Amino acid sequence: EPTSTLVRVRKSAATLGIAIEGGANTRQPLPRIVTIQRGGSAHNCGQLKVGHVILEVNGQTLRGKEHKEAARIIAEAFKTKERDYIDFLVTEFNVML
Amino acid sequence: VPVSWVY
Repeated sequence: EPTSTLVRVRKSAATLGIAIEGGANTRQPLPRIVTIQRGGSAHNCGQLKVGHVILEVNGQTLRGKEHKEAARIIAEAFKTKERDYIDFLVTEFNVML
Repeated sequence: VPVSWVY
């Protein structure tokens, strides 16, 4: 029941470039975007915002993933040769799936 | 709350 948006980030630059806070076992239990690297893929996408909470990466829930593991999954999603994009399911609010 | 960059 959260209000969510599926944002596709194409790999238009050599970096993804998002700073994320939080993760499991913290008071921000899913990663929240706190800033965006100018000139990176997330910036070029335009649809990712500071304050966006990442519910899923390519359909995979981040619930229960501690910060370092969530960061690892997102890094792998950006590096993969499977596809030239990442789909982030995001929400502006504090309701989780 | 931890914070880090994913480049």
